[PDB]
Amino acid sequence: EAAAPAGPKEFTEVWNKKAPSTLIVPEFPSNYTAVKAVGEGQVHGDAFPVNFYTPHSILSQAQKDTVVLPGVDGYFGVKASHVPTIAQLKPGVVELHSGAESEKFFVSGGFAFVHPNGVTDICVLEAATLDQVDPAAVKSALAAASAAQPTDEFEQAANRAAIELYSALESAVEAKA
Amino acid sequence: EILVTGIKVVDLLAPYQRGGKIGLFGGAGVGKTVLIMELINNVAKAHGGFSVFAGVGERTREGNDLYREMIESGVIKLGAERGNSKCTLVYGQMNEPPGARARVALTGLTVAEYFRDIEGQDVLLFVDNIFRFTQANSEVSALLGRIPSAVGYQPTLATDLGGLQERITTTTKGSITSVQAVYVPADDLTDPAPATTFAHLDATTVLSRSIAELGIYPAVDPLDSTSRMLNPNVIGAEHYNVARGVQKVLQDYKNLQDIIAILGMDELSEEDKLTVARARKIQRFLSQPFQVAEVFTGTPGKYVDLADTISGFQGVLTGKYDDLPEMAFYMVGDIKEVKEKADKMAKDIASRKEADNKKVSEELK
Amino acid sequence: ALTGLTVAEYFRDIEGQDVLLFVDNIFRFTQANSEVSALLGRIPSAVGYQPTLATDLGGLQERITTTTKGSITSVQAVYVPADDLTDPAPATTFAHLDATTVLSR
Amino acid sequence: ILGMDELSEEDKLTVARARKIQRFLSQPFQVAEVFTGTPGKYVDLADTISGF
Amino acid sequence: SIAELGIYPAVDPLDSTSRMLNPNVIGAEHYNVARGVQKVLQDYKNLQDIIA
Amino acid sequence: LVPIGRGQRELIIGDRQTGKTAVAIDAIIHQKNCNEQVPKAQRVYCVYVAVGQKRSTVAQLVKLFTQTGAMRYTIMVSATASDAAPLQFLAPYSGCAMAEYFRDTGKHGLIIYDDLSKQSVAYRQMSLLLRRPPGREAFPG
Amino acid sequence: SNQAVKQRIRAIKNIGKITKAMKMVAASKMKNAQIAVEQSRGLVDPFVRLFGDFPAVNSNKSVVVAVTSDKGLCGGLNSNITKYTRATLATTESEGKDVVVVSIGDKGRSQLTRIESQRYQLAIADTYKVRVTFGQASLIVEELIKHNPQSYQILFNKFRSAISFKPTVATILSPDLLEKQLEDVTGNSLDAYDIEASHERSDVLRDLTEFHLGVTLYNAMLENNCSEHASRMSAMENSTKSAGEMLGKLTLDYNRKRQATITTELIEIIAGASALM
Amino acid sequence: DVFYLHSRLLERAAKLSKELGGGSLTAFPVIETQAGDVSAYIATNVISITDGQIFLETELFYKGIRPALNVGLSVSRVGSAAQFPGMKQVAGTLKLELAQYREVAAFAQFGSDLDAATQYVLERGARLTEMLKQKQFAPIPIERQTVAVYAATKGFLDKVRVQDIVAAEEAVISQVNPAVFKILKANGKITPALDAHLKAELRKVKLPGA
Amino acid sequence: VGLSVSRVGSAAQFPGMKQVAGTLKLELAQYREVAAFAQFGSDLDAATQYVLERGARLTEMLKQKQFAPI
Amino acid sequence: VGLSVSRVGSAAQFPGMKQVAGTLKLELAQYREVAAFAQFGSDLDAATQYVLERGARLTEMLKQKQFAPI
Ligand SMILES: Nc1ncnc2c1ncn2[C@@H]1O[C@H](COP(=O)(O)OP(=O)(O)OP(=O)(O)O)[C@@H](O)[C@H]1O
Ligand SMILES: Nc1ncnc2c1ncn2[C@@H]1O[C@H](COP(=O)(O)OP(=O)(O)O)[C@@H](O)[C@H]1O
Ligand SMILES: [Mg+2]
Ligand SMILES: [Mg+2]
Repeated sequence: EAAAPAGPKEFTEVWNKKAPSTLIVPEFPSNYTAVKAVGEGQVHGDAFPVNFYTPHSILSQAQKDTVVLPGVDGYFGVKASHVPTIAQLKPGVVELHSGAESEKFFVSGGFAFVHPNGVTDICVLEAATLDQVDPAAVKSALAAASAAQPTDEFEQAANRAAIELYSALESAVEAKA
Repeated sequence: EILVTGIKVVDLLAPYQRGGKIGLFGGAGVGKTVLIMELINNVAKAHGGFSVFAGVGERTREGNDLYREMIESGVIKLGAERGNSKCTLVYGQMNEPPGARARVALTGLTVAEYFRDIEGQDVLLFVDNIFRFTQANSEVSALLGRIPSAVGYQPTLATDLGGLQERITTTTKGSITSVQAVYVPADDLTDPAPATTFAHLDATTVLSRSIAELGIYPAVDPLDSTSRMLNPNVIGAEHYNVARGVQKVLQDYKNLQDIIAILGMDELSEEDKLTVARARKIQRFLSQPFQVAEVFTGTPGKYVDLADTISGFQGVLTGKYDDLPEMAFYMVGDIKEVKEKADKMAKDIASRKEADNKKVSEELK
Repeated sequence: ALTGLTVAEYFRDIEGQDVLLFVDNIFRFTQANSEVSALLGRIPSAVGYQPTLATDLGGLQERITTTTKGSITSVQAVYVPADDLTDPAPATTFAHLDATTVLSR
Repeated sequence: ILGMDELSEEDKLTVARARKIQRFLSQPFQVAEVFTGTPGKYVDLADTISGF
Repeated sequence: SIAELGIYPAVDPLDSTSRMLNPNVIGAEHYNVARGVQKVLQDYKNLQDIIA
Repeated sequence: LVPIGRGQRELIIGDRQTGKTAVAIDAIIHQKNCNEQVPKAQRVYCVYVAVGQKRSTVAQLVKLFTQTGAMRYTIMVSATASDAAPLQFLAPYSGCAMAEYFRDTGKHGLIIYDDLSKQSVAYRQMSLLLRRPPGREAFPG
Repeated sequence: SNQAVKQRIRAIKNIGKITKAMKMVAASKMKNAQIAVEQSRGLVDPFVRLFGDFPAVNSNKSVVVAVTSDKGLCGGLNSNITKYTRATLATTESEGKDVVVVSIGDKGRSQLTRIESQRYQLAIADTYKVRVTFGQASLIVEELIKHNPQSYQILFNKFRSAISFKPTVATILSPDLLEKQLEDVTGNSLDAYDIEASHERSDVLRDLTEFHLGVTLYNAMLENNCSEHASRMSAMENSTKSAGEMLGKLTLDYNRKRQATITTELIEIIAGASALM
Repeated sequence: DVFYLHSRLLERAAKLSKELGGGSLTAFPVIETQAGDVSAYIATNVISITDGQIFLETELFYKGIRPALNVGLSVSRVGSAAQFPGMKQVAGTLKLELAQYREVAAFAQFGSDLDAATQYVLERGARLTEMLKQKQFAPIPIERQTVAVYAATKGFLDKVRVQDIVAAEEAVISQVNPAVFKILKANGKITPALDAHLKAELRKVKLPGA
Repeated sequence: VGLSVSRVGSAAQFPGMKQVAGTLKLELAQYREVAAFAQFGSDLDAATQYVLERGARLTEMLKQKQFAPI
Repeated sequence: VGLSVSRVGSAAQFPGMKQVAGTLKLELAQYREVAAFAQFGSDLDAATQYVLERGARLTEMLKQKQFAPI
């Protein structure tokens, strides 16, 4: 049931009647969004558009053919037309593929959507590629993390996040192929 | 006793005394002949006594204009009905040699002094440019063999002007309500001939060149015009308090004038942007269309009563008209006519989109 | 400057040529005539120049013209006092100038 | 304050014209070839109007 | 201007001068603290315009 | 803020229509209000010298002083604008000689030379017409 | 006299120098803080591609944020946002609901505590003091989910160009309160997505709308900072041309008073010498 | 007596009565100002003698607007009664449209921003400005001036771009048939019979550009 | 107030006014000290906004009518 | 430096100074046009901060004590 249809078209009339007529109607982030979810397209075969995102940088916006993402239930590959999903991610390696060649960014968390028009959206807070990490620091940081376990369970939640991320990173650096 | 002229900036901020000397200070093209013709139009009709016009060193075109506009007004009657005329013209205009312009104000004063002393009447003495008296004495004193004083004037400036101006008085047996125009020589109020005649006036109405460059007519400076009638013991506290409030708002806007220039209005305080908007309103509300200016503007004249101005200027001060635009106040008579102009500005922004006027089948009409 | 105008006026009126005349600092001409009229006891006009400033300049600048036999063209270096173009000596000199060549640093 | 890269192509075409216009206002004088070697040019008015 | 700030004696520290203000006369230790006070006062006099 | 003293000369300086005469008038009216209260020798006797003003203003001022009862202690010297320039020049000295009687006889005087900027113009008129060489703003030396 | 207009000319001349310096300081600050704005523009659109854009919802408790600037030479920006803030705040208030108004930047607290002081619970300043980062926006968003509203209206200036700064409103719905319900049509529009997370969808949507609030708040203050520098770059340009027109008028007035002074002093000297000669 | 020097000279430019032949004398004194300063001594002298003024601005003159008439500061209130009728009909809305055009001066998008609803008065006041430009030594008859400003201010040149209104108004004068100029000069006003044929003539001309 | 001086200062005024007027003379100097810093609205630490009303109340205290000395 | 002229100029200076001072007056002029930015906290693009520190050490280079010519 959708008898109360909020939206950019349906904010405009209540604004034009209530707000003063000197002002132009305020913009919306939907006006700056060119591609959407429900309206189909964007696949045209074996390609599908991958938008890999961080708050500080836009890591990829090209089209790919498979991406493997570290979900909470383990890794999973997204082919050209996956089922629509909202997959929470755990610390692991996001791997893009455009064909024979691949780029592997290690991520810290985040989510990953793929939409009913086949466009996928990987939304993480910090993604550093495996060249940028040195393995001598993650071993000592996990040693300092898996040692001190305070009884204040906020800090043990932070410790669990630490040992999860550092352990998946350590397994992510001997996993060269 | 007050003399209501029907001009908003004159009634509110510097009201005219009914038997006192009145000066209109102006700077060559700011409007002190149009203001004095409007004072003749508004005052000399409702006055029951006699009028004298001393034209001292002004245009002869204006002398013929005043003569013809007084004949068609019936104020001057020619021939057999001459006894019913109410006005005496004395003309020493700017084509005359300087000995004539330096003594024609004394002729106009003598005609007014007869009606004051002998006839016991109330007289109006309009002098167009009492400055040209001073200037004509300055022209003839260069050849009288005197050492000149400051800017180039005669050493006897103040005693000449004082011996002329001390004769224009309300005595115990008659009153002369004299309105004099004073010309400031290079828009200079510190020139010795305006600065000397500031002292002999009860009400000075100083007209400004920059106010006229804004388009606000009459171009009366509200913070340079003064009166001895602006006093609560003569006009009452309700008029005095709204006059001093309007002057306070206009000065508090003048103190912001360079910050608004070099920074813009974007950064001012919201208790001062209110002050700037209210003062931009009450300095358009001092603008007024004249009955004598309707021939070269086309907008008809507006006589505003005094109580209308006091109530209309209380309303902009308290905030009862903060929603009306600034230009709704420009060149209207009353605060009522602001309201019929504010909404007429909002029809005409909506009447753009109503019709597509085409004219058919008139080639056979 | 009148001596220079005479030597140019020979080449104009007799030789029938197109003569240049370089009056280096027409302002110093004006300033010298201001000094001369101050020494003759005359009352200065506006800011301190001679009363005859316009006519002393026009005595020079009106003999520089094209006649039926030749012409005198004149490139006059102009000094502007106190960076003020409304100073009456450059305001008077600019009334006679038919062009302007500004050399910039 | 911004840079020539953000300029329009017609707001770089006026720059590319004006630089060679102000270079084309220069001229070697005949009175300087005594001590600067480059010979001096006398340009006619007809050459100047067409060349600009 | 100094007296409108209520500072008395209203001596302009910059516009005052003496022949004794010389490092050979009153000593270099006195001279350098005098020149340093005048240096910081002239710097503040130049900074007041951007402060306002 | 600017307290006067009993033998002090305090200048009332300002532009036109700012209230200089008003400050002087409140001084004279307040001296009437305090003269009816002090024992006979702290009483201040006022003198108003009205140089160059118009005769109507002096009439208004005499009306005000006599309706407030301040004219009992006030002398008014009035060399108005129509008077000859030596009378306007000399009226501060006439008023000071009138008010010096109270200073010389153990009483206390107070004098207002209203428009002392007009005594100098009357003196300049006299000195330029006596052909004395002018100076700054053609004032005498 | 003729010394006051000289030092006034000096004052206006140095003010013109100051504002011409501040103009290109803001130009440099806009040129470097523009790439960060375009980089942060990417992450806001997967959520509006997923959750959509629902400004005209009916909520009962709503937090409205006006993203303003800190320094006050922006030239018509923070006043524009406090206009649009109440213009959309009166548009969506007709239900007898609760509203918390928050400002980012203390020039918002100087402008919002006089226009809605009944509803103003939070003032957040010093945000641009070094740079804006995502953890900073995350802490601000956690202070916003300290209250438990049903919606979040975010008011900021989108850096459209160096001259145009479109003021936008961005809306974030609370998960269990309106997010599942404003997607209901013929079932639900979110049921096409297969949730691959740990716990149930009432926590996935909680994490997603907290993330979405933080992301749009990061992009809000980042876009608003770039438009604040770009509008200061134009306001200081107007200030230099105003203090140049004022200098060009006041120099002419000084030259007139200079010539008048030389003439009147010389006329005084001649008048004093002709009385003796 | 440098005031009297000019006053006794300009007062001789009179319109005599009908007893004195009815002759007249019009004067155009010319006063050169320094840096646009009209508060000079002689300039304020002659302003307070002559009836109107024709202020010519250096800013407009070095912006190509020639004749560079400052339309706000220039007045002539004595010859306003003695105007050509028809020109008086259209000149009212001409200077009112230019009057509200002067309210869009230096802040179209120069000053702070743009509202862009007054683009109509902006691109109308520009066409009224370049309508009034005119070259040297070619004075226009009054019946061809009032037709040109009728075509300007009734909206008959509203579609033309700003760059060729100089060509548009001379095309209006050359293409509209020269009977209407004789009707307008002989009748001396835009009669109700004449605005119809004028508006019928003004739609059937080819204005350049666009 | 800043430009009007008096040579005698104290010793020639009311002693009771001398107790209560030095704290007015210096406080109006503090009030004038902040008037060139009231065009922006930063309102530093409730000092440059507190005397901005305290001195404004003192200057309103010093106003009075005409022909009515106290 | 900007208002001090010598119309003889470089034709009558030290030829060893003439090839060093021609840089000096040029970068002093560059420092004089960028003179407001010295009082700023926001550093600019380091083609102006370079000339700012350079011109500052150059003005401190030309200082000289009295009665000790070089
Ligand atoms: N304390 C006051 N409160 C209100 N109004 C005042 C006060 N003092 C003076 N005025 C008004 O100010 C006007 C000018 O006052 P006053 O005549 O004393 O000034 P002035 O400088 O002597 O003027 P002038 O130079 O014309 O003689 C008077 O009309 C008076 O009513
Ligand atoms: N009240 C007014 N309304 C409209 N225009 C005015 C008004 N007053 C003056 N003007 C304009 O200013 C000019 C000044 O005319 P006038 O009064 O003769 O000047 P002066 O002050 O030199 O006598 C008039 O031509 C008129 O166009
Ligand atoms: Mg007149
Ligand atoms: Mg007085």
